[PDB]
Amino acid sequence: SVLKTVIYSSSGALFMGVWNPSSSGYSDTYSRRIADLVFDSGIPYGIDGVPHPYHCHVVDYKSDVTVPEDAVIFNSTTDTWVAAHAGETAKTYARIECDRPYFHDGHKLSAADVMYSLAWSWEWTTQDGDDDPYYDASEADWSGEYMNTILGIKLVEQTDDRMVFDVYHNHYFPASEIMTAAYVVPFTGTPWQLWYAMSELVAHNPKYSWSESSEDVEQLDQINPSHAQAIKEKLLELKQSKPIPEFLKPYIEDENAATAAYDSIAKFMDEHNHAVIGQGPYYVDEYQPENLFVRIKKFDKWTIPAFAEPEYQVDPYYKTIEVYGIQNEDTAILEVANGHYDILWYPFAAYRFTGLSDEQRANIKLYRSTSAFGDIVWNPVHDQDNPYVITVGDKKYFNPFAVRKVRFAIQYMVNRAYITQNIFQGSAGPMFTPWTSTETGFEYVRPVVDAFGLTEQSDEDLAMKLFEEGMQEAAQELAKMGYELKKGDDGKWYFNGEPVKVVGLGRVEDERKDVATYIVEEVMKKLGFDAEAKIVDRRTASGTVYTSDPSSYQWNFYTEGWVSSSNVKFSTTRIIQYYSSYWYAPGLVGWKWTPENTQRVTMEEVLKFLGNGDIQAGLDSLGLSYYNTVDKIQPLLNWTADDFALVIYSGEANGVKMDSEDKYWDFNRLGTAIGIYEGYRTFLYENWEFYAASKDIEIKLVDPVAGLASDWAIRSARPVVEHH
Ligand code: NA
Ligand code: NA
Repeated sequence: SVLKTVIYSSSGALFMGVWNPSSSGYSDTYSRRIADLVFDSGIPYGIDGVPHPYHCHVVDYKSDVTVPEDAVIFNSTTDTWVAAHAGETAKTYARIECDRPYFHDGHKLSAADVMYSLAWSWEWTTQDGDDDPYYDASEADWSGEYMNTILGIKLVEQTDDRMVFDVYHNHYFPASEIMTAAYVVPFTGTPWQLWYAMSELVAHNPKYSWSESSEDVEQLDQINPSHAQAIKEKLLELKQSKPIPEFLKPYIEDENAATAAYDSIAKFMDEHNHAVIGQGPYYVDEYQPENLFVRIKKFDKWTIPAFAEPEYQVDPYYKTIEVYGIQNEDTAILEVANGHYDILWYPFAAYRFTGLSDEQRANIKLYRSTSAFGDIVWNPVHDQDNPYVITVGDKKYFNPFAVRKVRFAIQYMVNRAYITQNIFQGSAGPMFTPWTSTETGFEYVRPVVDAFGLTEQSDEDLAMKLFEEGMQEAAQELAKMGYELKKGDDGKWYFNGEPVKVVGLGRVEDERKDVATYIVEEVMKKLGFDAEAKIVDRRTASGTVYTSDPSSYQWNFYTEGWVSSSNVKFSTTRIIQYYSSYWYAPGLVGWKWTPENTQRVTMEEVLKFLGNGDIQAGLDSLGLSYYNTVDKIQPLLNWTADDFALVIYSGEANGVKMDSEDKYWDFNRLGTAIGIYEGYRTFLYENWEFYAASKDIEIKLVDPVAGLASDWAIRSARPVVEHH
């Protein structure tokens, strides 16, 4: 049985990210779609938007429990397990039971794989001395605060088919017990021996990075055949010199079996020309980058995970799944409509599904996608000693988007109705924050949008008034430092006698090229800048914006697209992902908009703007449930989006606890009010798109907002049986 699938590709690239188990791995929807069939989560999100038991389930949950002396964390200075938090109160205790699937090379997953995974996170998030080679600045930003909430873990028991763990942590999510009890999932998708080899390769070979790509640095990629060769060499070196790391010896049943797994892993890598080993239902059989082609095959040792509920007890039918990269949308659609491929595994706008015959339409079924959206990210980079200037070698540039009021003005300059009705031909809706109109939170953060008077039509008078104030303030501060910023008689801005230049990146694959053109011609040029749209593909955009330092100043804005692969009832990541300095700020690598690097908007400043000087009037504008008085807001007045990000994501920040649902929603509202005012991202639109699949395929589990991007769809796909 063969399933033929299409992923929309660029001319040269199927993937926009890399296959690696760090937090910098699987950044993109293209790799993640495939990876979510190769790897199983312990407690995955379901199509209803909450976590569900699968490989793992919660056996016991209590709050406010003493951490015992046999619950450990990994100390990265000594590389030893220490009960560093014994005697503290843990907000959360959870006993979690796991099954033990087989990895794709053939050996069974064990508690050593789980403990390696956690040690790796504790190790690579901390710089243990100024020259620690086992450190990644991106990983620290991604995961550091998460790892700080973990007070201790204990292996209670391991049998041939079960693992039991006691977990102690400080996360309490007030609207969901399972999100509280399963905040730390004692499970992993990668065999420790392979991860050990990758860690040793990245630590000691400057050519390889978990997170970074540049001229002499490649971000580690398990599907890259060349990367796989380097990983295999390191793996076979470690098998001889140090097969079992000291810290893992307490967690290994059998040192001979652990040593033999090195050979099992190497033999798989030899057969398949890659390093991708998971414990999911499909193994990666072959990658042909020159053909934009992937083959994955059903793993004959995979079984329905022990704790799957009935809806998720699906046994993936298809023995082989072929993935074809196709670079033209119309061609992709016609190939599925004419029956040459089974699933169009990337969604397109309604207007692309036009012109099909009654027969072509009868041959397909459509599944909605309403979980994708688009925004502009600005590069606000500047020198430590100068808020408005960036030094690149011998040249100094004025960065207009380092001025808060310039970024804020653009919220009102853009005409989102024009973008949605013209560029997306009516197949998108105006969007102002990171919640789409098909998410639970939409009406909870809407009052923030109304507090700012934001509409689908532009307000160019307000935007021009804010822009001109921002530039006047900038020109005056720069004058005191000996720099001249002046509007010429030609209506253009000059900095030290030269035109202010900005470069916008759009995307060759889709309507984002037209978004970039719109921003360059109808915003940048209208504000008096020399502006240019550079149109690039996935790989270039990823490498320029996300995996290299924005200090190079080689882009000023980028047309971002984001997609959820799952329905999510309660997001804990919107503020940290989009507004905070922790994650994409603007990219994952090098300079970010941290309070150490740049001045950051505070809650008080936004409340004063929204209330025309009166704090209470500002709070009233935001529809708050708990933090709705001057007296209650007092401890939050100096918070930045980073504080809101952290209290939502980790459960606590600066001693303030997220201990009610009212507070969760207020933190999102207040976080979003800062995010709009600060204007590092200008949200534009939510996309309304469609997946297509053969009428002869039944898909039982369809995510109502993510459609076929959810691995539950292809896990649940099977031939129609009919005798009509
Ligand atoms: Na370290
Ligand atoms: Na390195």
